[PDB]
Amino acid sequence: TNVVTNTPIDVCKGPDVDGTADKINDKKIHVSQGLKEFQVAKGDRVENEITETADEMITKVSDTKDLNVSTKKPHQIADVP
Amino acid sequence: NYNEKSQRDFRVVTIGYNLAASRQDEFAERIYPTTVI
Amino acid sequence: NPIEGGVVQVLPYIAVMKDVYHEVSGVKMDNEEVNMVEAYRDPSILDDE
Amino acid sequence: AHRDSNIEAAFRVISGNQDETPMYLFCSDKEIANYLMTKGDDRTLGAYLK
Amino acid sequence: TDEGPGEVVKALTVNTNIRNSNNAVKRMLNYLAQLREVVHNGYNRPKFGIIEGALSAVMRPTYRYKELDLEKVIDTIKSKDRWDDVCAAILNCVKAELFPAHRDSNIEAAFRVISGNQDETPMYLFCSDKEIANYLMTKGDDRTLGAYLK
Repeated sequence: TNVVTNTPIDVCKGPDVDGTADKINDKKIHVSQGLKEFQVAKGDRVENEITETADEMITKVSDTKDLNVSTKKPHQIADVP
Repeated sequence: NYNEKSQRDFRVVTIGYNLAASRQDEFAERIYPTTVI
Repeated sequence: NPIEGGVVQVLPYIAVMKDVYHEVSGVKMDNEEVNMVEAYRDPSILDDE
Repeated sequence: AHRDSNIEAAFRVISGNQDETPMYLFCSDKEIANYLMTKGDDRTLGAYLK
Repeated sequence: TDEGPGEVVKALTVNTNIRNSNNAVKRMLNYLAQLREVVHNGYNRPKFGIIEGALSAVMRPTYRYKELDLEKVIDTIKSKDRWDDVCAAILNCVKAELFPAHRDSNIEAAFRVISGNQDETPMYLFCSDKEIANYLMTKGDDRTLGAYLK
């Protein structure tokens, strides 16, 4: 027996293809192709690639606090006898 | 194109960038305390 | 997500650039572009006299 | 190595927390790990590193 | 353009603020070099015009330079004690030079006559980099050197 922990599995159903030949009405037929299956675009050409400017991805530039603060509480070590 | 795999669109993560500096840091401030002139 | 199949990491920063002109015969741009972050360990990159 | 590199600043500039230091992982095999796992909850290096 | 960067403009101050701290370090190290020259030259009594510092006319100029090559300084027997032996060797070297330099100088006389406090003890700062401080801070709970120095 096996146990799998914390792993999501996608179990493919497999096909519903059958081995039946269905006649179709093809008197008139219409075919269209949308640019969806290609993931070429899903609304706009670059939804992923940087949409903001470099300047707008700068989050904070403070002039108050300083990023050099040694931990206010220094861990102390007791003597070893 | 029998097979299709994602290459055009990826998850995009922006790395934070946060600068800060005081008039002096603690090292310089303790040695050279700031006096306003 | 299976639809994504990968990740892109975007790294913004502010660079401290030496004020240099473009050499008419230059192969590259002789302009020391360094991240401001480097100034925390080596502030000398900011020196100007 | 913590001094020579600027990782301390790198984490603070990326995370935005002026009180931030990296935590180090001792990645070891089973033999070595038994020699490292002798300290209590005080998994401290120096004054502030964990 | 009309719209300036919201945050990048503030980098002008951050640049200056970092340079402020760096200038403090340069001035400290440059002053110490100048101090070495003046004390080495044989200037021991107070005088006006020998060194920067308005109190150099008050107290005896004093300077000690010691090179701690720890292999030749530490006494250690076994690794269990190595941390305390490294920390103690460095701190004891400071004590060894600090006590006679604190005696030879007039710091206590200058501080007591200038501040007006009949008995005010100066505090000494251990100015170091991260590597050295990581050793001294772990044993800095006592904060006291000898009898009454903080």
